[PDB]
Amino acid sequence: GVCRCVCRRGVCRCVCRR
Amino acid sequence: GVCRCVCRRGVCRCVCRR
Amino acid sequence: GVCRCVCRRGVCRCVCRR
Repeated sequence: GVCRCVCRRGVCRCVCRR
Repeated sequence: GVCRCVCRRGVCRCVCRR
Repeated sequence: GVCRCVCRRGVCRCVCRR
């Protein structure tokens, strides 16, 4: 349920666990 | 138990395993 | 926030539009 997200320039990449 | 997501334009595509 | 997920044993792939 917690995500680590890195965003820039119209894109977000997220890794989510619990 | 992990979902990896990429979001653009409000559209997110996620792959979840383990 | 409208999502679909398609799963096989061991993997789910989701697409969320909002």
